Amino acid sequence: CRYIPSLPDRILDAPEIRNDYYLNLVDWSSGNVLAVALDNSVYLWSASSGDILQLLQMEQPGEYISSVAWIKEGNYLAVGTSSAEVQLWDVQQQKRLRNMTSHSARVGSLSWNSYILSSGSRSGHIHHHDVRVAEHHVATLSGHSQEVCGLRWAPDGRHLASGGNDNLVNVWPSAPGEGGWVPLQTFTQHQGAVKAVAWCPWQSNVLATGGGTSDRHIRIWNVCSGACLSAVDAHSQVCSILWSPHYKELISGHGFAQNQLVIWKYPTMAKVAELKGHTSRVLSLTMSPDGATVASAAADETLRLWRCFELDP
Repeated sequence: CRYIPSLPDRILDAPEIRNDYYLNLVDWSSGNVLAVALDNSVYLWSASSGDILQLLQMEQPGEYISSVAWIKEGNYLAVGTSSAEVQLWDVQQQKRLRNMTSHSARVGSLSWNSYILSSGSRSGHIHHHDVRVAEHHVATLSGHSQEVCGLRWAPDGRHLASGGNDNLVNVWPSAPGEGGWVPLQTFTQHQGAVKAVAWCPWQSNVLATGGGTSDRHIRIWNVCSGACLSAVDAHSQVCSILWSPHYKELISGHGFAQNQLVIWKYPTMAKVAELKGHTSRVLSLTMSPDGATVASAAADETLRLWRCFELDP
């Protein structure tokens, strides 16, 4: 009965998207708005109306946007920059509320946990920002020696996962514990950059990660035991992973040679579908609020919107 279209339903132009693997340039809000960073500008596109807002453009020569992330309610957008800023924007008013500095290099990854915004940098450091207070920088988590390219709070707020260009995955506690701010787990088995980081929505302690060109694997972990539950050879760079509770599946994005997305059944990890259409490496995936559509951003200067998880009547 399942019908998964083999082509995207819609394609959005992404002219001048920066083909830098480590950046996290797209996010789909709970209000059904895609934020897309294109060189030195952020554009918002409503999936309901097709309306567009050029939210902002950087003001200095050479500056570019290095990450975007919507707050839970979809009314504020965090924007990390090449100038090591973490900006907070009110999107309806189109106004910059904060321009937070603390990092020493570009901010390529972001993840929210309520009013805490966590930022990852090319420096290897992760900062927690309490966006409500004057001195926003409230913690530093230092577990990477290369760029933090994946950063993701668990849905239940109990862990934060990070992936780096040092081929490490760290699982961090949600607050200092008996060991201060040291990782609860550090997984070294990926042999390439770990940009893909995503938590299972129906298993609190289960994490998926994916490695780059020199690794090509998806790994599933229990972050409490530290066990690798499954290691799957995807035969291609793994830039991004999402989970879907509609049929209990995972979807991953990839690069050379097929530049495809793969849908996997969970927990068996059997391949369900391959979504071909991008003509250069996929960079990032993000999920619609209703869970039916995945947007993939790629180096071919498109976002492809795949209606691949619909619950058809």
